[PDB]
Parts: sequence; structure tokens; C-alpha cells
Amino acid sequence: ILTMLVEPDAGKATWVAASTYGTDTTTGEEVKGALKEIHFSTYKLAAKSFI
Amino acid sequence: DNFVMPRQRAVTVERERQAGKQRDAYYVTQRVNLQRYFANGVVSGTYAA
Repeated sequence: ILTMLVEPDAGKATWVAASTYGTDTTTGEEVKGALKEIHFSTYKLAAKSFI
Repeated sequence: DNFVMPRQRAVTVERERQAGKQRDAYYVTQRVNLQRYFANGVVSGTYAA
């Protein structure tokens, strides 16, 4: 099998405002993310002839 | 002469980059007291009651 990793889609930053300058929210909200995996695998074709 | 200021830390300033809050915090702390060697020594005045 082949399991390539797919990057997650983009997050959004949070536009903190003016009140939240000294508060712990001055850094916004976490841009969490997680990779996702795709799995590559092969099925089989066969045939036979006898002469 | 009866009073001494027992020290222990002098004004000391420390900066913590808070980071999270973007703030930078400065902390000035000192430990000190006024104590009298002996109990007698000061007399104060008062406006009347």
C-alpha cells in the first residue's frame, strides 16, 4: 500500500481587537491542524490462454 | 537611633516577556520593614478630638 500524507486545509487567524491587547486573547485563536492520509493500493487483472 | 530598616532584598526589577499577552511585565519588589530596636522611642502628636 502507499500512504502519502495530505496537508490539512487552511485555518484562519483571528483578528483580535483593541480591548484584547493585554489579555491572553491578544494572540488570537489556535490555528489547529492535522494531516490526513491517502492510501494507494492495487487490484489485479488476469487472464490465461492455453494452446 | 532606635529604628533600623531591616532589609533582605533591595528594589529589584525583573522583566518577564509575557509573550502570550504580548505584554512585557516589569516587576519591582523589595523586602524591608521599620522596626524599633526597643519599644520606646517615638511620640506623636494629635489634633484634639
